Amino acid sequence: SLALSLTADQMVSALLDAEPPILYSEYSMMGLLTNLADRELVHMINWAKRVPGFVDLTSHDQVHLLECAWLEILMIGLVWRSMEHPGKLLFAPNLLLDRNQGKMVEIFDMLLATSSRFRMMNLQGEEFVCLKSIILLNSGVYTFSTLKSLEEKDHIHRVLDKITDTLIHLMAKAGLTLQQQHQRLAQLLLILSHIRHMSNKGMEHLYSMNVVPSYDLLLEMLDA
Amino acid sequence: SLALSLTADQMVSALLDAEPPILYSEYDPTRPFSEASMMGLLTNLADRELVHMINWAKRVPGFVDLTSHDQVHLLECAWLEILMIGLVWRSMEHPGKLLFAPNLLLDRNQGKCVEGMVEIFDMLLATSSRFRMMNLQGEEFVCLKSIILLNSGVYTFLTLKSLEEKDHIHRVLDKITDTLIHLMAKAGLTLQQQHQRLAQLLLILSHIRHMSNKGMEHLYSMKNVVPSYDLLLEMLDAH
Ligand SMILES: COc1ccc2c(c1)CCCN2S(=O)(=O)[C@@H]1C[C@@H]2O[C@H]1C(c1ccc(O)cc1)=C2c1ccc(O)cc1
Repeated sequence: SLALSLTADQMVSALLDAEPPILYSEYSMMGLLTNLADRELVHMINWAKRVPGFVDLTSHDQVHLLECAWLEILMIGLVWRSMEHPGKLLFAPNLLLDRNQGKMVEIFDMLLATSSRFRMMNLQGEEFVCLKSIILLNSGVYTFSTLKSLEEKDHIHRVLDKITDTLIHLMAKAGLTLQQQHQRLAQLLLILSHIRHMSNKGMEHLYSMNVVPSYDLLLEMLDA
Repeated sequence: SLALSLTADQMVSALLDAEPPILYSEYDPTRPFSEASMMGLLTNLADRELVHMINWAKRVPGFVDLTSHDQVHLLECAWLEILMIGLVWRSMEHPGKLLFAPNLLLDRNQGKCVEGMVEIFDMLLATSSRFRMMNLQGEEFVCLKSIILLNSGVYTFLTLKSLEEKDHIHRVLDKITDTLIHLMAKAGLTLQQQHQRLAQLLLILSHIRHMSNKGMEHLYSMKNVVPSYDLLLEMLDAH
């Protein structure tokens, strides 16, 4: 597998060069966020096709992973943009909202606590792209009966190992001791639990409040 | 604060001794089940397990350093995930089956007489397949279940006292990471393997969190089953 022969720095370079652009709101917030997320989705697809190992998977498996990950990925992008703005969520450069204005207030607070935790930890951009790759490959991997699917799962897990190794390398380069490398790895992956939880809450708050991209839509966008 | 002084070997031992008992389900169930009666057995088992889960939590190194309010907050956020990982562990040796209790072993086809539950089944069965394929060790299971207790609710805290406890929580989590790695090293794993397995284990926790969210919808919708703040409170003060 082409993904599996990459070094850490080559993996990090691939992800960095695949990063989607920071988009702008075009001006009711729900409409502004819906429009913004819809335009963000088109870039997420094309970024995902550039995650090493992702296009080795079958188209069906690619859609399943994107189905499961799409909101976690939008959310981690949001908390990364809002990192250097304590107390505010940087939805877009022209749409920077705070708690009162933001609210739906429960979701808002959890996002602010995620951003603050990333500020606390001095999360680096090279680490962020790795984390967002892990979300793409991990979130749907436990919910795919055949020998093809067994291979696909095995492939995903070996690419996930390659990203783990990449993360460890980045920390070792920054001088962290081995004890500090394992600890910080754990800290990063434990926040991914919180993101899933925020994604699930956002989903159910969407229901109580169509806008979720369908399996067929994702497959159309992936295949075109 | 004795908690952060422990070595890895004494962390394992502390958690192993803290493991709660395996309870039996209600012995006289009419079968086949209906939706109602199955829920009745499961709710009843979960309500009895919850009592023992409190006693275990108070023996997790560092848990009782927290204020009582924050102990409850952590149990509120984690209680279903902990019931689930325990269920997943019990069922490792039973492919295609969930061992709720030694006398309540259920297949996938039984889960569907509860309306929405078969999907959760499907997900809990796959976690037990995963754990079996990684040959998840008991000592690793007790570390993971402790991480859930302290992690699931930490991101929703906090002011100085709050920042102190969140830092105390993360320093215990760091100490359970150190422990997991120590286990992997003595089992002989290369460092590369030690890190890859740690990651593998911690990413499964995100799935467990999904399943809990899934399940919790159901309990609230489609609520009195969920243990209240007062109920947890007070089980905690019964010291
Ligand atoms: C085959 O019928 C099912 C199966 C799953 C579900 C339902 C029916 C109803 C809809 C919700 N789900 S569920 O996912 O939320 C939850 C996880 C597990 O099953 C449920 C359950 C439980 C049931 C009643 C409660 O009062 C408390 C918890 C579970 C449990 C109980 C004890 C354990 O020691 C470990 C896990």
